[PDB]
Amino acid sequence: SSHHHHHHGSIDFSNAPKRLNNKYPLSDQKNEGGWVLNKKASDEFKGKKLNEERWFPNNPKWKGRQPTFFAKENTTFEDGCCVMRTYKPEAGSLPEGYTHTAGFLVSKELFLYGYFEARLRPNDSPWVFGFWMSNNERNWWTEIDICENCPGNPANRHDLNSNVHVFKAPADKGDIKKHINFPAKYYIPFELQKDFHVWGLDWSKEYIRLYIDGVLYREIENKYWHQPLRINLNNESNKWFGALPDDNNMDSEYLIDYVRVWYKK
Ligand SMILES: [Ca+2]
Repeated sequence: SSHHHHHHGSIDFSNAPKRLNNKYPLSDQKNEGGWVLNKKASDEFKGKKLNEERWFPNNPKWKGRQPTFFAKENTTFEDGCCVMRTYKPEAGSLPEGYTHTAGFLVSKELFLYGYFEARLRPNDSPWVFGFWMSNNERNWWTEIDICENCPGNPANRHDLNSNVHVFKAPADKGDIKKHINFPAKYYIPFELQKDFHVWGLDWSKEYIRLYIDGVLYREIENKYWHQPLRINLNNESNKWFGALPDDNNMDSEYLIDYVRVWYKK
């Protein structure tokens, strides 16, 4: 697989949609899609505390990819953002194989189709930042990686990654016995970590459509992704991105301004 090197194309932002309102998707500000805001699941992240009726404060099903262990204390709320930090606790404090901590939130709600959007300021540190959706339930396990990137590794500053996975699917839902995925990366003309950007997903029975700052950059025929999914926000380690801890570069912040969810009227 060539996706460590291959930019399929570049993404042009000269005609990118202007922000007109905070009521509809950035890629559809005039609401041609007939969207309705999901007020249960959407979060503007105001205040100083997690809404723990809406979110789990860590990941109950995954401790983390070594060497980074998900912890509740790494996620705080400041100036209208969820803020995720990375720490190195004292030696011996974490379970075997783990040396650093990162934050993780999982939605208590499950979703099937709709528009999903998050405004994100990446951490400038060698941890992947993630806004993605997944579910592992009754031997059906699928995942949509709206945003899985690590510009905090300077070699990756101009990459925009995307992927979708089927880890397993029963006979009547795709019949997948071996993990399959479909990664694709694109060139972006700015360094991803410098500013907030808006990731969008228009997920329908027919297509997965992915948007960056309102610009469509990938379309996927929706063959397999018909399973309800939870929303995940987190930092993690991943050797593939060169996303391994750096004790001299771990003081950055992953900022989530909002998560917005819409359904069809
Ligand atoms: Ca906010």
